[PDB]
Amino acid sequence: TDFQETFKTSKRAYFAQIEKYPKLKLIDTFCFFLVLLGVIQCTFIILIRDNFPFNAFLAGFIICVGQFVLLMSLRLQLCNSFPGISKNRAFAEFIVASLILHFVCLHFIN
Amino acid sequence: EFTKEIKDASAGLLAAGFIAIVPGYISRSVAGSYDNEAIAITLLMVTFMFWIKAQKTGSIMHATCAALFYFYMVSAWGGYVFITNLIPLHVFLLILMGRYSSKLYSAYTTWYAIGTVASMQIPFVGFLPIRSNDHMAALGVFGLIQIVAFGDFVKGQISTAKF
Amino acid sequence: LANDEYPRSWEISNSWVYISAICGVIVAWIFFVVSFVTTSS
Amino acid sequence: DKFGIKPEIHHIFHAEPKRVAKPIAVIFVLIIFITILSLIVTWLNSCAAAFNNIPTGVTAVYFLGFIATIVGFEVIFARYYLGTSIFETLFSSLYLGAPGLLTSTKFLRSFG
Amino acid sequence: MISDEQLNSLAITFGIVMMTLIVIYHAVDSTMSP
Ligand SMILES: CC(=O)N[C@H]1[C@H](O[C@H]2[C@H](O)[C@@H](NC(C)=O)[C@@H](OP(=O)(O)OP(=O)(O)OCC[C@H](C)CC/C=C(/C)CC/C=C(/C)CCC=C(C)C)O[C@@H]2CO)O[C@H](CO)[C@@H](O[C@@H]2O[C@H](CO[C@H]3O[C@H](CO)[C@@H](O)[C@H](O[C@H]4O[C@H](CO)[C@@H](O)[C@H](O)[C@@H]4O)[C@@H]3O)[C@@H](O)[C@H](O[C@H]3O[C@H](CO)[C@@H](O)[C@H](O)[C@@H]3O[C@H]3O[C@H](CO)[C@@H](O)[C@H](O)[C@@H]3O[C@H]3O[C@H](CO)[C@@H](O)[C@H](O[C@H]4O[C@H](CO)[C@@H](O)[C@H](O[C@H]5O[C@H](CO)[C@@H](O)[C@H](O)[C@H]5O[C@H]5O[C@H](CO)[C@@H](O)[C@H](O)[C@H]5O)[C@H]4O)[C@@H]3O)[C@@H]2O)[C@@H]1O
Ligand SMILES: *[C@@H]1O[C@H](CO)[C@@H](O[C@@H]2O[C@H](CO)[C@@H](O[C@@H]3O[C@H](CO[C@H]4O[C@H](CO)[C@@H](O)[C@H](O)[C@@H]4O)[C@@H](O)[C@H](O[C@H]4O[C@H](CO)[C@@H](O)[C@H](O)[C@@H]4O[C@H]4O[C@H](CO)[C@@H](O)[C@H](O)[C@@H]4O[C@H]4O[C@H](CO)[C@@H](O)[C@H](O)[C@@H]4O)[C@@H]3O)[C@H](O)[C@H]2NC(C)=O)[C@H](O)[C@H]1NC(C)=O
Ligand SMILES: CCCCC/C=C\C/C=C\CCCCCCCC(=O)O[C@H](COC(=O)CCCCCCCCCCCCCCC)COP(=O)([O-])OCC[N+](C)(C)C
Ligand SMILES: CCCCC/C=C\C/C=C\CCCCCCCC(=O)O[C@H](COC(=O)CCCCCCCCCCCCCCC)COP(=O)([O-])OCC[N+](C)(C)C
Ligand SMILES: [Mn+2]
Repeated sequence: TDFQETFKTSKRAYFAQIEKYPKLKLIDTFCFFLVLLGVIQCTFIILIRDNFPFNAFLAGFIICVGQFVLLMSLRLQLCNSFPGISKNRAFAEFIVASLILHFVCLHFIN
Repeated sequence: EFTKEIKDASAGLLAAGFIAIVPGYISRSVAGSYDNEAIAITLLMVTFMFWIKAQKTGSIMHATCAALFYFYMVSAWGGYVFITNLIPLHVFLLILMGRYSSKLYSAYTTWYAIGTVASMQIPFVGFLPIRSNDHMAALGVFGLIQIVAFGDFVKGQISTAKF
Repeated sequence: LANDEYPRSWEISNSWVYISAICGVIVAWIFFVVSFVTTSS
Repeated sequence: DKFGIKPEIHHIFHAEPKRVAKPIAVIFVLIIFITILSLIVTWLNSCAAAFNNIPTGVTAVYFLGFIATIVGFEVIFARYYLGTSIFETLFSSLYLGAPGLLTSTKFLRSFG
Repeated sequence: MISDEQLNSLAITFGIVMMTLIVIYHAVDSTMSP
């Protein structure tokens, strides 16, 4: 059950890391709830068997996935900074990208 | 600007001088030729310069500029299908050569997330990115970069032979 | 039909879900930025 | 009969796509509302995002400006979603980003 | 206005000046920088 060994070691390292810093906790919970929101919308579509406004469903799902990827990028840059980018720059760039994605998804839903 | 990132400024000056008067471009950029290509072929280079700055710096802002100019191009020329199939390939290649790095993840996922949702707003190109064969390459590279990030945290955690 | 003349998002009972989700994500991002700056590591 | 009364003709329109019953779509809005509330409670009560290290010196008048920029952009987008033109949105973004950029780069420079 | 043989001479002169400035810049940069 080498799978179990790797699983337990990963859980150990991850929970230790997220207790050592709170900001990583913020990012991880935000990502988890974004995944929950995506599951909820997929479940709506499946349950009703129709997706009449495809531009609205696409807007919701895409805002969720884009926020997830942006949060993961910020987390990467935070845990181990890049060569020429400080963490204030990695935060301002994230803010700008998030605002642009918000505007695009708001225009997509009509 | 694109050639100053590959080698040096002198090479960029040489390339600008070459492309200023090369006939292969003049054929379609002559005064009076008011077609999509005139603008497009400029936006192509303006987009590849930002994709190379983002891919070799990891910046999210440069990836966002690349996505914005990519959107500017899907809305000007029907040959935008070049970029959407040449930027994934690059990333894809860098994965086979064993050169994956967090900068790659950041750059590509930002570019895709922004540009794909902004390219569906053009009435002409609408819903094609999700249902056409021209853009399935970018989607597959999107998925592959997430399985590779996961495996670059997990395999990096455990020892080599344990893989 | 012009791009303007189409039943808006709030008029379709099928799209209340997606707009609610967009609003929820934008308000969670707005609270996340504030709580990321305010609190220290 | 080539010249004479002729039978009528009426166009046949298609049935517009159906929209899910309302009581089935309000439950999902309630689910999403509860989910967002639970997210905010998870942050507020898991020892994370605790509201400490709040600036209170001169940099506080900059922190509020930073908040003002962020929330103000989300207000502009809201207005736009509600019907405001695109040119008015661009001009509002310009007017609100000219000083907001400065106030929010100064906040980041002062907050180490 | 300007004729055609004049615009040809002007185009050629612009090109020659550009390629000579580029060569001078490259020589200067390659000789005075490791
Ligand atoms: C030869 C040829 O081909 N040609 C072509 C052409 O071309 C040309 C051009 O044009 C010109 N130009 C000029 C300017 O002039 C020239 O050129 P050039 O120069 O060349 O140009 P360029 O650009 O430059 O080019 C060049 C470039 C190149 C490209 C180069 C390249 C480069 C490169 C580099 C490449 C590379 C690549 C690669 C890949 C690489 C690789 C790499 C790697 C791999 C690595 O010249 C030329 C030539 O000479 O063009 C044209 C056009 O333009 C064309 O045409 C076309 O075609 C097509 C095809 O066809 C085919 O197919 C078909 C199928 O489709 C078939 O059928 C056919 O067959 C047959 O058919 C017919 C029948 O009848 C017959 O008759 C015939 O005969 C035939 O045979 C064929 O086969 C087609 O398709 C088209 O069509 C179209 O169009 C038309 C016009 O109009 C129409 O009519 C139609 O119908 C169509 O349309 C459509 O679509 C559109 C868009 O697109 C629209 O607009 C319309 O309306 C329609 O739509 C409809 O349908 C659709 C489909 O079904 C749908 O989808 C829609 O819907 C949508 O949308 C709407 C509106 O917007 C909306 O509404 C909706 O949405 C709604 O609903 C939904 C559902 O339920 C939902 O979901 C949602 O929700 C909603 O939404 C709504 O509501 C809401 C609330 O409630 C709100 O919110 C919102 O807002 C709203 O929206 C959606 O869905 C509709 O239904 C055409 O025809 C030719 O061809
Ligand atoms: C690209 O360009 C080309 C060329 O310009 C375009 O091609 C033209 O397209 C036209 C429509 O798209 C088409 O017109 C139709 O042709 C049908 C084929 O008929 C042929 O066979 C019959 C024998 O069955 C011949 O008599 C006839 O001459 C043809 O050879 C016709 O069947 C269509 O007639 C119906 O529409 C016209 C006008 O709308 C009515 O006057 C006619 O009475 C028919 O109307 C019935 O259907 C409509 C709805 O479609 C109802 O509103 C109406 O009340 C009638 O309803 C009865 O019938 C339906 C079943 O049909 C039934 O359910 C109902 O209860 C009633 O009993 C029409 O004439 C051209 O022929 C075609 N030309 C060529 C050269 O191809 C092409 O569209 C363009 N593409 C684009 C724009 O995208
Ligand atoms: C830091 C903060 C950053 C903020 C974000 C900044 C930029 C975002 C980046 C990309 C946005 C992508 C989405 C595009 C939406 C366009 C809005 C619009 O095209 O108008 C749309 C028109 O619909 C359309 O047909 C869209 C079709 C797209 C065609 C655009 C032409 C291409 C132009 C390319 C660039 C040209 C530059 C010229 C000079 C260089 C609405 O207009 P409306 O007046 O009807 O209002 C309506 C208000 N409803 C929506 C609530 C009802
Ligand atoms: C980013 C920078 C880019 C720089 C390069 C860009 C563009 C240049 C490339 C190609 C130019 C194509 C030449 C087309 C000429 C056709 C018209 C023609 O043929 O004029 C010629 C005349 O010319 C000249 O003597 C003009 C000599 C003046 C020298 C230029 C002054 C400097 C201007 C540039 C700076 C301006 C602002 C400075 C401060 C901000 C024929 O005049 P005419 O008989 O038709 O009418 C006139 C009728 N009278 C004769 C009665 C008057
Ligand atoms: Mn053309």
